[PDB]
Amino acid sequence: ASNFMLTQPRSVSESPGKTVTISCTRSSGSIGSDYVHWYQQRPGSSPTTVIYEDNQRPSGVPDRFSGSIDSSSNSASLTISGLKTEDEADYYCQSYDRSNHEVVFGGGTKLTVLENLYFQ
Amino acid sequence: ASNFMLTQPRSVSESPGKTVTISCTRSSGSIGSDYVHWYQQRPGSSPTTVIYEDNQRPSGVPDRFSGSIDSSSNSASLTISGLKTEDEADYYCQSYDRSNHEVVFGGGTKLTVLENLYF
Amino acid sequence: QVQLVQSGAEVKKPGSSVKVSCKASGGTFSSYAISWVRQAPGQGLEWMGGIIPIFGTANYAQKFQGRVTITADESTSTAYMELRSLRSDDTAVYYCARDNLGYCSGGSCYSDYYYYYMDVWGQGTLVTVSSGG
Amino acid sequence: QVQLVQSGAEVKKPGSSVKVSCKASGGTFSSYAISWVRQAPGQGLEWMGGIIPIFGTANYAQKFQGRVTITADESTSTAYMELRSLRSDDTAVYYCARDNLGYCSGGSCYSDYYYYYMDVWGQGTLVTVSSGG
Amino acid sequence: IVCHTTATSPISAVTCPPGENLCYRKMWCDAFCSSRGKVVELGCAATCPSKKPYEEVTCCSTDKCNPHPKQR
Amino acid sequence: IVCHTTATSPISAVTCPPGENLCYRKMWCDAFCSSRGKVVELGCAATCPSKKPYEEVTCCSTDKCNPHPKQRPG
Repeated sequence: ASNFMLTQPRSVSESPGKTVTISCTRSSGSIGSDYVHWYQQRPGSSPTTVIYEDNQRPSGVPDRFSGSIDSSSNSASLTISGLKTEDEADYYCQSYDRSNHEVVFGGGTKLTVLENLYFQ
Repeated sequence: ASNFMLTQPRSVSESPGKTVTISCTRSSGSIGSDYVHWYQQRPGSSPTTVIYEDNQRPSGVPDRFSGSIDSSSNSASLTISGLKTEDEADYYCQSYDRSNHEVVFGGGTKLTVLENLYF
Repeated sequence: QVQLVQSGAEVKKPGSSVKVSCKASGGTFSSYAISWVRQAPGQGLEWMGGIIPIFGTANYAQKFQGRVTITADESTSTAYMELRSLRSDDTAVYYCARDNLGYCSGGSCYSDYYYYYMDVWGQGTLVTVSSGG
Repeated sequence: QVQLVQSGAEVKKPGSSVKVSCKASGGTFSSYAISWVRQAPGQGLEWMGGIIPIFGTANYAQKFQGRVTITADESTSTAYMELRSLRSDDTAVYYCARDNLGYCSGGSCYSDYYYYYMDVWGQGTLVTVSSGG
Repeated sequence: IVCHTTATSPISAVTCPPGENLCYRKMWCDAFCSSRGKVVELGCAATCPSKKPYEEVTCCSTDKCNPHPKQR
Repeated sequence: IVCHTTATSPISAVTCPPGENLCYRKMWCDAFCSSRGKVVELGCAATCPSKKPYEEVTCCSTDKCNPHPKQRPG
């Protein structure tokens, strides 16, 4: 039996100062059955926790970061308000599969902060 | 209708450097049914906690202070090793009566440090 | 490092009331309970009751129920003990004292009252009541 | 602060083994689980398994159970991953990562394995497997 | 719907947001269960919250149907 | 009697002191019960420990009769 999957968009790009959301959908089992945690990984660095237990922020993490769960879509989301260039990184959601006794990571999302003033 | 009682000796006296124990006996109900805490009150001062949850020390309290529970005698004890003159104070135990929903204090023990040597 | 600061000593005639205040530094009681504890001269500590502002409820000891009222205003982070029908046995030092274990965290709260150890104490307020009925 | 320091990068022939260390300093060791997580170049994090020294047993991911052994030496506060029969798909950065929630305290321990969020990570160890096999 | 909530100070009754037409009560033990009793979380919800092991979750759909034990 | 205990690292089996002729298991939930299951306390006792609300205690009197959930026989 395979673990459940946590599916995230691979690439998300947004302009500074805006709010961006990154989702993490659990393929089987209820998202509320297991807490979802979120890590930030800057290039060349180890991951750090940005959200734990769905919506809790470790000390030191900017309060522009928040976490939520949506039961209807079976997903967890990381929301970043007031997006800044320093938030560019990869982001991973993580949970646990009780049946197989294994950690499950989402596949990652790269967040890019756009540098263009105008759009085509 | 009455709360249980927590009985402590009224007075304890001992030379410095020695170890003293102050007991607190619960009159009805098991001592282990409710946490016991211990306060120190110096004359003219408010109480401060020296032991909570039977045997935990708050931050800043010297490790010379320890707490224990003896189920067979239905008592809680505060132990002070390496007794110092600054340990002179009144000591109170405290627990809680679930049936009456009240805090219960022991009667207090006055600790005195003896300076002359005795037989 | 919250402190509790009480009002000053008072001397009262029998039958009168006293209302002692206890102001918490920091501008909030959060989900903590505040007790009132008294100590008659040369005697032991005695719990009178307490209040949990976040529930808006107060708990009293039988010895004082019906004569004492304990209140608190979150807006001024001040708690009060009003003791009526004062008599000689009421000459005592009165202390307020915070329950170390808050009643709520993370948006949820405990079900039952249970007075835990008292970490922060006020400085005490001496109330002296003169003789007679 | 608890810190995890890993051994240096290695380059290995196919079919060989690699053993990567993770020395923990600054906290309790026996009671906390350490996981190994790998990340192949430009790919995602993958959990390989972990060890809870106080139970003396390791938990493995099914993908790696046949080839990986995870151990821990209390005497040196060091966890190890040994990965055998290396192939090109094993070229990756290998992290150790400590589970935030310890398994025993105060003389009692939890019932179940449950890998929680990982607060402290090592710096990673790149293992590159050369071609062939 | 108006539901009790433990997210406010003091704990209170709130008009639930749009689409949240249930009140819920979610309880579990923490390390103080043996003295303080269960932890109780009260609030609004769109669907009855999922429960993990050792959690109890009950929902109801009349105003203030989910009081805290001490306001009841 | 020989009992399992959670007073050691790793968890282990110990010969109980004289006069302690029972093994016990005490379990309860903490906030993490929903992920890690019950907290388990194992040891030796002279009399079966008394339980507070929300705690369970069982005692038994054959060797190793009180295993942790991850150390039950097979």
